[PDB]
Amino acid sequence: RVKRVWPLVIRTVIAGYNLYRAIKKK
Repeated sequence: RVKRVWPLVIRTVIAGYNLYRAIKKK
């Protein structure tokens, strides 16, 4: 598998829909 593709791209989707939405959905 890949080790690092998008450094900032993902950080946006993750920091915008994976920082609270994802966490809370543990």
